[PDB]
Order: sequence, then C-alpha cells, then structure tokens
Amino acid sequence: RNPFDIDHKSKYLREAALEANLSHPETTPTMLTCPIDSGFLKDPVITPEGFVYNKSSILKWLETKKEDPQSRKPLTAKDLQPFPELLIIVNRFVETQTNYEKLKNRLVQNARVAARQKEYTEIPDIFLCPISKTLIKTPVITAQGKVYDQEALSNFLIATGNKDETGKKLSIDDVVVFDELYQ
Amino acid sequence: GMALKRIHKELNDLARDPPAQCSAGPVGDDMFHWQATIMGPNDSPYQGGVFFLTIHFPTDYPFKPPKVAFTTRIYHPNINSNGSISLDILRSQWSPALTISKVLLSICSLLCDPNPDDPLVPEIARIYKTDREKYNRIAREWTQKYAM
Repeated sequence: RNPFDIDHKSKYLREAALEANLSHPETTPTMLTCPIDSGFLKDPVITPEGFVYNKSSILKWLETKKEDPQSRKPLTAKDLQPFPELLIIVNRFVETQTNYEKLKNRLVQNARVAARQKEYTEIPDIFLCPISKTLIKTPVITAQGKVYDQEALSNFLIATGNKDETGKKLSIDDVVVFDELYQ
Repeated sequence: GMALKRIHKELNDLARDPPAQCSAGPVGDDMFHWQATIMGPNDSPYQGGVFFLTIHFPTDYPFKPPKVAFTTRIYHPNINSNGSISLDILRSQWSPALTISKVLLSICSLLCDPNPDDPLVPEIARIYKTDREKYNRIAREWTQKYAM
C-alpha cells in the first residue's frame, strides 16, 4: 500500500486515545466531541481530509455549503465515511467520568459521617491535607480523587516544579475546586 | 440544542481558557444574547482602549453566524457609526467550526490590520489609504474619547 496515502482513522484513534488518557474527567476531550454540535461524537463520520463530525450535524451543514467546516475545501455527503470505531474511545471515557463521579460521592458521604462525630482527639483524615497535615481550608480535588488544600498544594507544586508525592507531574489546572466535600 | 447546547459549551470553555485580548459572557439570562469586551491591540491606534461588543446568537446557531456589533464608538474603515462590523466570517464565510472566541480574535486583528478595500465607511477608508498619520491620529483620539 502507498505510504503517501494516509489512513486518518488509525491516526485519529491513536491521538484520541492519548488525549482521553491525559484528560481530566470533568473535561470532555476535544476530539471526542463534534466540532459542530459540541457534544459527544455519537454517530461519527470521517472526511477524506481526516475531520470527524456527528453525521446529522455535518449533513445539516452540507445543506448550506458543500465544503468542510474546518478546511473550507469541497465536501459532499458521499465523502463521509462511517467511523464507528471511535465510539469505543468515547464509551471508554464516559466510563471514566462515571467512575470519577463515584469517587466524589464516596468522599462526600463519609465526610458527612466524620463530621457528626464529636470529641475526636485526631481530626479525621478526610478533613486533613496530605501535604499540609492541617485542616483543609479550601478543598481541591485531583483527577484520581485525592483532596488537597488549594494553596498548600499550589505552593508545593511551585516549590518542586509542578511535581508532587507520588513523584507525578501535577498542575493546579489539572485540579478542580471541591467545596462539596464539606457541604 | 443545538444552539443552546453549543452556547453553553462555548461559555464553559471561556471559564478555563479566556481569550488573552478578549473577555465574553452573557448579559443575563437570556443565553442567546451575550456581551463581550476586547482590548485595543498594541502598536495600533486602539492600544489601551477597552471596547464593548454585543452578541446575538441566531436560533439555528451554529449553522448561521452570530450577530456581532461594537457598542463602543470606534474609528475604523470596516466598522460604521452603528457598530456594524465588516468581516467575512460574520457573513458568507461563516463556518460552524468557528467559535465566538475565534470571532473575537478575528475582530481583534482587524483592528490591527484593517481592510480598506472592503469599506463600510468609505471616507475613513480613503484617509487610511492616502494619509495614515491622519488615520492613526484620529482613531487614537476617538479611543481616548469613547474607549474605557
């Protein structure tokens, strides 16, 4: 097969998988979403140039212009190849989102149990910061589900150059505010 | 859905990655009626001037372009006294892949580099092509007068 000919499907999938693996579960990854309807790719079709859209969305556009919405190059309905493979990566991600939503609920609910205890000699760990060992003043949550203090961590990441225990690259934009833990 | 669906998505994108010389968002509920803020580019006569924009999304967004106009008075060959902006992507060259954030960037660079051969104020266009010093002088003074 000709090397100068590009298979965009295997290329797209590979890059989409990476993006999904690197993506915070609160964030919906770009190339799992339709450029036109902004939602999850649910009936994905792919163009000869390699662009992916939900079928209903790209066809709706083709009623107006017969060009690709990203390249402005000629595009018609017969150039739209079915790309059902991508759905495997989409479902893989919504699974991550679901699991991530379980993690928050578990943290919240035993933080509610811990809060109703009186006369502890030790503050419950659900309320303590792992790298501050004090009361979490401003609750903040990782993508895996560990809870820090927004600035006990911010100063920590600044100190060691966006790294943390466990030795892993973390940024304070990889982290979402999580007031619901005390709520 | 689909318009409302996308508008909400575009709003949330500007909650993490707000445009550097821009600032958008809705006036209030309604969500189809936004108001944005762009800054005057450096080395342009609009430097150090905050300009206000009104944004109306059509019902069949994003298959039709948003209606965008300057609320702030500005001196420019592609912007008239009413705020109407002469820009191809707000018209026939609109694409459903474009976002409001990209529209603002286009508008921003239009301020930096006008298109006099596409005049909406033919008199300012003339001055811009036969006398830049005059053009720059005036636009800079309008900026002082009307831009925040």
